[PDB]
Amino acid sequence: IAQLTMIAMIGIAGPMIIFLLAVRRGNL
Amino acid sequence: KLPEAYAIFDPLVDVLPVIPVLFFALAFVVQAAVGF
Amino acid sequence: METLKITVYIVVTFFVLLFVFGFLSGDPARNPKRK
Amino acid sequence: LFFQGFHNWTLNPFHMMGVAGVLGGALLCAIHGATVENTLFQDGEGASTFRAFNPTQAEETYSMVTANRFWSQIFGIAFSNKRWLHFFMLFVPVTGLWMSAIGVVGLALNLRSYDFISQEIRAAEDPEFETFYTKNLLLNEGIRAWMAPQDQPHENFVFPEEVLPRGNAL
Amino acid sequence: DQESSGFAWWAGNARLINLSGKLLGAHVAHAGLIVFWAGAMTLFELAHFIPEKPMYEQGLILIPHIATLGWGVGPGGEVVDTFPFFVVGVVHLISSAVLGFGGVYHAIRGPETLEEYSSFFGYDWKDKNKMTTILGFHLIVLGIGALLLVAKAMFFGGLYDTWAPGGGDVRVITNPTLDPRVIFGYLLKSPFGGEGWIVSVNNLEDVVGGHIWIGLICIAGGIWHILTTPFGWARRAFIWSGEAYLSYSLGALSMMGFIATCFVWFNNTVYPSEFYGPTGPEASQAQAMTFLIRDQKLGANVGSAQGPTGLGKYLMRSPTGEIIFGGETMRFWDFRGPWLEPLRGPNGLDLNKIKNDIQPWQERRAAEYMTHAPLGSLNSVGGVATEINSVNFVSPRSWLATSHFVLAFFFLVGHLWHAGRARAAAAGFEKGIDRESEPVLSMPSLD
Amino acid sequence: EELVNVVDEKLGTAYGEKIDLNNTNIAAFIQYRGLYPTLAKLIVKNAPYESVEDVLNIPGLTERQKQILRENLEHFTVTEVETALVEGGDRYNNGLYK
Amino acid sequence: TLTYDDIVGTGLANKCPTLDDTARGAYPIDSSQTYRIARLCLQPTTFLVKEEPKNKRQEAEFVPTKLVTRETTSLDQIQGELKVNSDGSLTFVEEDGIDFQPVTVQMAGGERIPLLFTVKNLVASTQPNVTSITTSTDFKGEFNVPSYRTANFLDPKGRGLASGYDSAIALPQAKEEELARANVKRFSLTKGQISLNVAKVDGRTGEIAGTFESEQLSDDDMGAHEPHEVKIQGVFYASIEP
Amino acid sequence: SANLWERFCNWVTSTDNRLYVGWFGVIMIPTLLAATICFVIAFIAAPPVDIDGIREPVSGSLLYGNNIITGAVVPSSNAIGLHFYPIWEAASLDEWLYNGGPYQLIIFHFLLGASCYMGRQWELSYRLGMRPWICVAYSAPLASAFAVFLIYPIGQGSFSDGMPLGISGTFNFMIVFQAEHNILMHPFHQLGVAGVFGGALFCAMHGSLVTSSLIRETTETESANYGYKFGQEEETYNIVAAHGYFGRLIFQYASFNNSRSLHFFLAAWRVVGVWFAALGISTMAFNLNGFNFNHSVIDAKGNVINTWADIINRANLGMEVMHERNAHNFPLDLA
Ligand SMILES: CCCCCCCCCCCCCCCCCC(=O)OC[C@H](CO[C@@H]1O[C@H](CO[C@H]2O[C@H](CO)[C@H](O)[C@H](O)[C@H]2O)[C@H](O)[C@H](O)[C@H]1O)OC(=O)CCCCCCCCCCCCCCCCC
Ligand code: CLA
Ligand code: CLA
Ligand code: CLA
Ligand code: CLA
Ligand code: CLA
Ligand code: CLA
Ligand code: CLA
Ligand SMILES: CC1=C(/C=C/C(C)=C\C=C/C(C)=C/C=C/C=C(C)/C=C/C=C(C)/C=C/C2=C(C)CCCC2(C)C)C(C)(C)CCC1
Ligand SMILES: CC1=C(\C=C/C(C)=C\C=C/C(C)=C/C=C/C=C(C)/C=C/C=C(C)/C=C/C2=C(C)CCCC2(C)C)C(C)(C)CCC1
Ligand SMILES: [Fe+2]
Repeated sequence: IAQLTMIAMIGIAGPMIIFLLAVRRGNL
Repeated sequence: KLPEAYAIFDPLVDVLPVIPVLFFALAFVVQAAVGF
Repeated sequence: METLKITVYIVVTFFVLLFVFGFLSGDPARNPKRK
Repeated sequence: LFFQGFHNWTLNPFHMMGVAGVLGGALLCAIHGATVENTLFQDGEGASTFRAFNPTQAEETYSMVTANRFWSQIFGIAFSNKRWLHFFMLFVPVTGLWMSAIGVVGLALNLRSYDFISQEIRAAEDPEFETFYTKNLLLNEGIRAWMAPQDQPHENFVFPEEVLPRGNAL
Repeated sequence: DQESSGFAWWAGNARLINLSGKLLGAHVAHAGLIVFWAGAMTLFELAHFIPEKPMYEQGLILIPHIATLGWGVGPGGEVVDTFPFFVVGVVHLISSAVLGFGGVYHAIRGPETLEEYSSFFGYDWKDKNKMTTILGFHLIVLGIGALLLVAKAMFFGGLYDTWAPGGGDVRVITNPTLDPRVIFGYLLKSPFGGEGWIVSVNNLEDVVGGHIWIGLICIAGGIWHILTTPFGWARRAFIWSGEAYLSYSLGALSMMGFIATCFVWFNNTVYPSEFYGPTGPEASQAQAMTFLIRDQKLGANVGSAQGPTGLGKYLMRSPTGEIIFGGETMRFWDFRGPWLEPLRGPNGLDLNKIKNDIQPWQERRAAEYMTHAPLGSLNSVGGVATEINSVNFVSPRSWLATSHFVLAFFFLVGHLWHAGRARAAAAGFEKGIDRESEPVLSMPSLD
Repeated sequence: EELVNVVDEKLGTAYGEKIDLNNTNIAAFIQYRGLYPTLAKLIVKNAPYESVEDVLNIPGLTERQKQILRENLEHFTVTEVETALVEGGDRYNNGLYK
Repeated sequence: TLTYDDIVGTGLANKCPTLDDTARGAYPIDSSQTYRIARLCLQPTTFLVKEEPKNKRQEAEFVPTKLVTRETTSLDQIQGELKVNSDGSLTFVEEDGIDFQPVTVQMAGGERIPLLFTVKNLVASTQPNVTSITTSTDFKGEFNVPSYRTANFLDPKGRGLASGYDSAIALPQAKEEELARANVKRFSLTKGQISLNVAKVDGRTGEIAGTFESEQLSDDDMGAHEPHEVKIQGVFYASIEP
Repeated sequence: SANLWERFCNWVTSTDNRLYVGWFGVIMIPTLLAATICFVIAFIAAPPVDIDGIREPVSGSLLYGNNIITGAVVPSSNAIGLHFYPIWEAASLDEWLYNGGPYQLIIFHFLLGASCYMGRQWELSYRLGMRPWICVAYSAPLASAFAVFLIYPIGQGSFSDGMPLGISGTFNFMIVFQAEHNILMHPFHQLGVAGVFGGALFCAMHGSLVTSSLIRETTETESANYGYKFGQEEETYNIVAAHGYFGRLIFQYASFNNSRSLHFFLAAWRVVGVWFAALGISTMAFNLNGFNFNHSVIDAKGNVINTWADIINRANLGMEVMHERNAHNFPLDLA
C-alpha cells in the first residue's frame, strides 16, 4: 500500500541537491 | 513477489525503475537554475 | 533461363564495385578548398 | 470511416486535391524550412547559427544562389525567387482545402463519387474480373451493414444474424 | 566550458567535445543507469513474477533472458528457482552505484582536462593511435565473455533449449560447432524469407559454437589494433574527429537494433516463446494446427478436404517444400518449432503422421499459441484490433521487436545528422556558408 | 430453361425446418441432449441414409446411443445428398464460426 | 534417407519417387492376400487444353499450355484397398489422400485456364488374368470432379452460391434477367477417367511406377463459362503392400 | 593521362553537371531507371495477380480494365510472401507475371535507389559546401515508403500486404489496416496527422506572411512578383513589419523574429511528426496497434455503455469481416 509516500522522497531528492547547491555556491 | 524476508520493500522495489527517466528530468532542473 | 541470373549480377556487381571504388578513393577531397 | 463507408469519399476527385494540397503543402513547408536552414551564411561565431541572425536589417540569410544550383542539380528544378516561393506556399494548401470544401458540398446532397459505372457494369458479368476499386468498394459495403444499426440508433435498425455480409471464416 | 566559447543549451554535451573530456564520467555516469536499469526492472520483474502464470503472460521482458541462459528453469519452461532471477538484478542494481558513484565524480571534481593528465593512453581524438589502441582494449573486452557465455553454455550450467531432446529443458552445450562453413556460412545466407542470414538458427550447438569463434575473432582484433596504426587508404577515406567517430559508430547500432527487432520477432531458438510469446508466424500456424485437429478429431479426412477457395482448408501446397498448413497461414510455412516438427515428413507435413501420431501434448501447446498471439493495443488489450476488453496480453516480442525498430530507426536518423555535421568540419562550412567566399557564387552556371 | 440456386431451394425443403442427416452441417447437432460430441461423428460419418430411421441401424451403435437416436428421431430429416452442400468436407467445418 | 530440412527448397517434394532400372520384375499377387496401396502418387508434366474449336466442325484441337503456379501441381499420399476380384484383375478403390491440387495453366492465347487436377473417389482397375503386376499391366477407371471453388465463395462484387450478396447489387434498377448466368451460381459435378500403365516394377517392394493420362474438365466458375477440356500427363509412383 | 578513369572520377563528382550524379548517383540513377521502366508498363499493360493466398486474380492495368484511379500494379502473392521472387526464380516469364513478381522489382528497386537519392541528397551538400541537415528532412519520406513497403511486409510475413503500387490500391492498404490495427486510434499516427496538418498550415502561414510584408517594387499593371532578382543580396520581405503584425495578432510573443528559427520550425515540425507516423506503421508492423476501448465504459449492473470509440470499432468490424473474403480459412485473422 505505502509505495507512494516512499516514492515521494526519492523524487524530490534531486531538486534538493539543486537547492543545497544554490545556497552553498559552486557548480559555476 | 520477492523473497519472503523482503516483504517490507515491495513498495520501493515498485519505484526503483522510474529513476532512470528521472535523470533526463533533473538534467533540466539544473539547466534552468543555470539560466541556459 | 538461368542466363539472366548471371547477366544481372555483373550489371549489379559492376555498379556496386563502381560505387565503392568511387567512395573508396576518399572524398575528404572534392569540396570547397580541397581540405 | 462513415464517409469512406457510405460516401466512399476516399475515391472523390475533389477530396483528392484536398490531400494533394495539405500533404503536398506539408512537404513544401518541411522543405523550405530545412532547405533554408542549410543554405545559411555562417554569419555568427561558433555552434549557434540561431543567434548569428540579424533581427535589425536586410541581409539575405540563406544564399538564394547556393539554392537553385543545388536542387537544379539534385531534383532538376530551381525555386529561383523568394516572393513566389514564399507565396506558392500560401497557395498549395488554401487551394486544396477549397477543393475539399467543394467535394464535401457534394456529400451534402449525397452527390458522391462512389459510382464508377464503366467498372460496375462489367462487374455484373465476368464474375471473375476484379480491380481494387471493387475489392475496396466491398469493404465499404461491410462498414454499412455493421455500424448503421448502432451509429444510426434513431432508425432502430435490425439485422438478423444472417443478413450480415462476411467472408468464409469470420 | 561556459556558454560563449561553446554551443547552446540543447547542444549541451558538445562543449564536452572541447579540449579533453572533463569527464569520461558522463559515459560512465550513465553506463550506470543502463546497468542500474537492469537492477530496478529485474527486481521489479521478479517483484511481480508468479511461477505458474506463463512468463510471457506477465510482462516479463527482462526475466525471460535469465531463463534462456539455463537459470531458474529446468524441465519445461517451468520456473523452480525464484532465487536466481532475483540474484542478477540485485547485483546489477547495487553494481550500478559503483558505476555511477564514479561517473558522477569524473564529471565534476576530477581533471576537467585529462588531455593534460594524458599519460595513461589519454586524450585527443585526431590522435590516430590512442583511438586504435583504445577500441583495441574494448575488443579483447567483448570476446572476453563471448567465452563467458561459452562457459555458462559448456562449464557452469548450460542454456535452455526448446529443441533439446525431451522438450524445452536446461541443457549443457557439449559439442559446439567447428566447421567455419557453418558458423560463418550464415552471413552468406539468403536475407529474405526462407533464410535470414543472422536469424536462422535451429540449435545452441551453432550459437555457443559460433560465439566461441567470435570471442577469439573479436579478441584478435583488440590485440591487433592495440598494436598498430591504421593504413593510409584508411586515413585518406574516413574523416577523423571526435564527433565523426560517434557518427560512424552510431550507425552500427541503428543497423544492429534493426537486426534485433528483426530477430526477436522471428526466432524460437534464442527466444523460446516459453519465456517470450509464440512467434508471429508460429501463431497463425498454431491456429492451423488446432483446427486441423478439431475437425480431424471431429471426423474429417483433413488431407483430402477441398477448401472454400479451391485450395483446401487444413492442408495446402507450397512451391519448393511440397506440404504445409493452408489458410492465409501459408506465408509461414517456414516456421519451425518443436511443437510441430514431430509431425514433419520427407516431402513435408505427413498425412499418415498428422492423422495418427499427432499427440495430446501438442493440441494444448498448440492452443496456447493460437490464443497468446503477438496482437495487442498500446492500451494493452491483447487481441485482434477489435476485441472486447477482458483478456489482455501483449507479447514480449511485440514490445521488444517494436521498440528497437523505432529506436534503431531514430539512430539511423542519428548516423545521418552526426555524419552530416561532421563531414562538414572536413572543409569548415559546418558553421555555415561564408558570405564572401562561397563556392557557388563563383562557379560555371549549370545553364 | 430456368436455372436456380441450389442451397436456397433446398432451404425450401424440410432441410430448413429440421436437421438433415445427409447434408446439414455437423454443428446443428449440439442443439439436443447429448448428441454432438460422438454420436455426430458417427451420424455424420456413416453413409447417407435413404430413410430417416436407418440411423438406428448404424454399425456398432451403443445400447444407450441407440436409445438417444430413437429419442431424438423427431428432429431428423432427409433430402437428396446435396453435392454443393457436402463437397469440400464442409459438413465438418462449414466456415461458420461464432 | 533425406530429411525435410534436406529436401525442402528443391521443389522436389512435388516430384515423386522413382524406381531404378531393376524393374520389369512383376509383383507376386496372391488372390489369397488382402492387399492395399500405400501413397499412390501422380506427378504430372504435360497439361493440354482442348482448344474450344471455332464454329467449323473439323477435328477439335488439344493445344499445349504453360504452367503458372509453380510446383503446386503434383498429388499423392493417396491410399485405398486394392481389390482382387474374380478373373484375377485388380481394382483399386481410393478412400482418401491429397489428390485435388488446383492448377492454372496459361492457354495458347493469354487465357488463364484453371482446372482442379484430381483423381478423387477413384476406382481404377486393370486387365484380367493377372497374378503379377508388370510393364504389361495397366489401370483405367473413373473420377469425380467437383469444381474449382467450394460452396461458399464470393466473386468480387459480393455474389455467391451458398452465401454471397445474391444479385446484381451494384446495379439496383438494372435489368434483372440476363444476369442469371452470374447471379444464381450453379455447382458442377463431372467424371474424370485416367489411365495407368506401369513401366518400372520391383517384385518385393510392392513398388511400381509409370506414365498416366487423365482427361477431365476445368473451371465451371459457378456458371460463368462453359468449361474447357483438359488432358493430363506425367509419371506416377505407387507402392503396394499386403 | 596517367589513367583514363581519372576523368570518370571528377565527372561523377562534377560539381557543375546540369544534374549532379554522385557515387550514390551511380546506383540511384539506374536502380530507379529500371524500377520506373518496369512500373510504367505494368500499369499500362500487365496481367492480373493472385495477390491474396488464393487464385483469385486481381487485375490492375489500364489495358486490362483500369481507370487511372483503379489503376495499380499488384503485390506478390501470399504464396511467396517473403521468399525472394526475382525474375529468374520463376519458370515461365508468365509465372513471374501471374504470381505478381513485378511488385518486388518495382518496390525493391525504387525503395532502394530512393535511399541513394537520400545520400546523393547530401552528397551535393558536401561538394557544394553547405550545412547538410537537409538530407534528413528527406528521411521521414523515405522512411514511410520503406515502412509501407518493407517493414510492414516483414512484419506480417508477406509482401502480400504492402501498400499496392497504384491509386486505388493505397485506399485498400488503408481501410484494411484501420480494421486490423485501429491505426486511427494510434497515438503515433496522431502525431503524424499532427505535423502534416501543421506543415500544411505552416506552409501556408510562412508563405502567407512573406507575401504579406513583401515590400515595394512595382506598379499595379506590373506583376508584384517581378520585384526581385535571382541572387539578391538583401531579402525581399520586411521581416520587422511582419513579426510586428503577426506577433500582435494574438500574443506578440508566440511569434518569430528569428528567421533562422522560424524557417527551422517549418523544417522539423512536418519532418518530426511524419517520422512518428512512419514509425506508427512500423510500430503496428509487429502488432502494437492503436488504442482500444471497446466495452471499456460500463454502468452498475454491467449493462454496457458504448464509448464513441465503440462506433469506431463497429465500423471497424464491417471492415474486418469483408476484407479478403475467401482465403481466411479460420476464426482469427492472425495475419
Ligand atoms: C537479395 C537482394 C535484396 C536487395 C534489397 C536491397 C534494398 C536495400 C536494403 C534496404 C532494406 C531492404 C533490405 C532487406 C533487409 C530486411 C530483412 C529481410 O527483408 O529479410 C527477412 C528476414 C526474415 O527471416 C525469416 O526467417 C524465418 C526463419 O525462422 C523460422 O525458422 C528458424 C530456423 O530456421 C527458427 O526455427 C524460427 O523460430 C522460425 O521462425 C523464416 O524463414 C521467414 O520466412 C523469414 O522471413 O529477416 C532477416 O533475417 C534479415 C535481417 C536483416 C536485418 C534487417 C533489419 C530490419 C530491416 C530494416 C530495413 C532498413 C532500411 C530502413 C530504411 C528507411 C529508414 C531506416
Ligand atoms: C547514438 C548515441 C548518441 C550520442 C552519444 C549523441 C550525442 C550528441 N548529440 Mg545526438 N542524435 C542521436 C544519437 C546520439 N547523439 C540520434 C539517433 C539522433 C537522431 C534524432 C540525434 C540527433 C541530434 C541533433 C539534432 C543534435 C544532436 C546533438 C548531440 C550532441 C549534443 C548533446 C545533447 O544533445 O544533449 C542535450 C540533450 C537534450 C537537449 C535533450 C533534450 C531535447 C529537447 C530539445 C527536448 C526536451 C524533451 C522534453 C519534451 C522531455 C519532456 C520532459 C517533461 C517533464 C517536460 C551530443 C554530442 C546536438 C549537437 O549539435 O551535437 C553535435 C544536436 O543539435 N543529436
Ligand atoms: C544524460 C546524461 C548526461 C551526462 C552524463 C551529462 C554530462 C555533462 N553535461 Mg550535460 N546535458 C544533458 C545530459 C547529460 N549531461 C541533457 C539531457 C541536457 C539538455 C538540458 C544537457 C545540457 C548540458 C549543458 C548546457 C552543459 C552540460 C554540461 C555537461 C558536462 C558538465 C557536467 C556538470 O557540470 O554537472 C554539474 C552538476 C551539478 C551542477 C549538480 C548535479 C549533481 C549530479 C552531478 C549528481 C547526481 C548523482 C545522483 C543524483 C546520485 C548519485 C550520488 C552518488 C555519490 C551515489 C557533463 C559532461 C556542461 C558542459 O559543457 O561540460 C563541459 C554544460 O555547459 N549539459
Ligand atoms: C527497451 C525498452 C523497453 C521496452 C521494449 C519495454 C517494454 C515494456 N515495459 Mg518497460 N521500462 C523501460 C524500458 C522498456 N520497457 C525502462 C527504461 C523503464 C524504467 C523507467 C521501464 C519501466 C516499466 C514499468 C514500471 C513497467 C514496464 C512495463 C513494460 C511492458 C508493458 C509496458 C506497456 O505496455 O506500456 C507502453 C508504454 C508506452 C507506449 C509509453 C509511451 C511512449 C511515449 C512516452 C513516447 C516514447 C517515444 C520513444 C521513441 C520511446 C521511448 C523508449 C522507452 C524506453 C521510453 C513492456 C513489455 C510494464 C510491465 O510489463 O510490468 C511487468 C510495467 O508495469 N516498464
Ligand atoms: C569504467 C571505466 C573507467 C576508466 C577507464 C577509469 C580511469 C581512470 N580512473 Mg576511474 N572510476 C571508475 C571507472 C573508470 N575509471 C568508476 C566506475 C569509479 C567509481 C569509484 C571510478 C573512480 C575513480 C577515482 C576516485 C579516481 C579514478 C581515477 C581514474 C584515473 C586514474 C588511472 C589509474 O591509474 O587507476 C588505476 C587503477 C587500477 C589499476 C585499479 C587497481 C585496483 C586495486 C589493485 C587497487 C585499487 C584501490 C581499491 C581496489 C579500491 C579503489 C579505491 C579508490 C580510491 C581508487 C583513470 C583515468 C583517478 C583519477 O583522478 O584520474 C585522473 C582517481 O582518483 N577513478
Ligand atoms: C569494434 C569496432 C571496430 C571499429 C570501429 C573498427 C575499425 C576499423 N578496423 Mg577493425 N576490427 C574489429 C573491430 C572494429 N574495427 C574487430 C572486433 C576485429 C577482429 C579481427 C577487427 C579486425 C581488423 C583488421 C584485420 C583490420 C581492421 C581494420 C579497421 C580499420 C579499417 C576498417 C574498414 O574501414 O573496413 C572497410 C571494409 C569494407 C568496406 C569492405 C568492402 C569490400 C567488400 C565488398 C568485401 C567483399 C565481400 C566478400 C565477397 C565476402 C562477403 C561479401 C558479402 C556478400 C557479405 C577501421 C579503423 C583495418 C585496418 O587498417 O587496421 C586493422 C584492418 O586491416 N580491423
Ligand atoms: C535505453 C533504452 C533501451 C532499453 C531499456 C533496452 C533493453 C534491451 N535491449 Mg536494447 N537497444 C537500444 C536501447 C535499449 N535497449 C538501442 C538504442 C539500440 C541500438 C539500435 C539497442 C540494440 C539492441 C540489440 C542488438 C539487442 C538489444 C537487446 C536488449 C535487451 C537485452 C539487453 C542486453 O542485451 O543486455 C546485455 C547484452 C545482451 C544480453 C546481448 C548482447 C548482444 C551482442 C553483445 C551484440 C551487441 C550488444 C548490443 C549492441 C549492446 C546493447 C546492449 C543494451 C543493454 C543497450 C533489453 C530488453 C537484446 C535483445 O534483443 O534481448 C535479449 C539484443 O540482442 N538492444
Ligand atoms: C548524448 C545524448 C543523450 C542524452 C541527452 C541522454 C539522456 C538520458 N539517457 Mg541516455 N543514452 C544515450 C545518449 C543520451 N542519453 C546513448 C548513445 C545510449 C546507448 C544505449 C544511451 C543509453 C541509455 C540507457 C540504458 C538509459 C539512458 C537513460 C538516459 C536518461 C533518461 C532518458 C532515457 O530514457 O535514456 C535512454 C535512452 C534515451 C533517453 C534515448 C531517447 C529517450 C528519450 C529522449 C525519449 C523521451 C523524450 C523524447 C521522446 C522527446 C520526443 C521529441 C518531442 C519533440 C516530441 C537521460 C538523462 C536512462 C533512462 O532514464 O532511460 C529510461 C537509462 O536507463 N540512456
Ligand atoms: C531513493 C534512492 C535512490 C535515489 C536516487 C535518485 C538520485 C533519484 C533521483 C531523482 C531525481 C533527481 C529524479 C528526478 C528529477 C527531476 C525532477 C524532479 C525534475 C523536475 C521536474 C519538473 C516538473 C520539471 C519541469 C520542468 C518544466 C516545467 C519544463 C522543462 C524544465 C523542467 C524540467 C524544470 C536510487 C534510485 C539511486 C536508489 C537508492 C535509493
Ligand atoms: C544524468 C547525469 C547526471 C547525474 C548522474 C548520472 C548521469 C548518472 C548516474 C548514475 C547514478 C545516479 C548512479 C547510481 C547509483 C546508485 C544506485 C542506483 C544505487 C543503489 C543501490 C540501491 C538502489 C539499492 C537498493 C537496495 C539495496 C541496497 C539491496 C537490497 C534492495 C534495495 C532496494 C533495498 C546529472 C543530472 C548530474 C548531469 C550529468 C549526467
Ligand atoms: Fe520564408
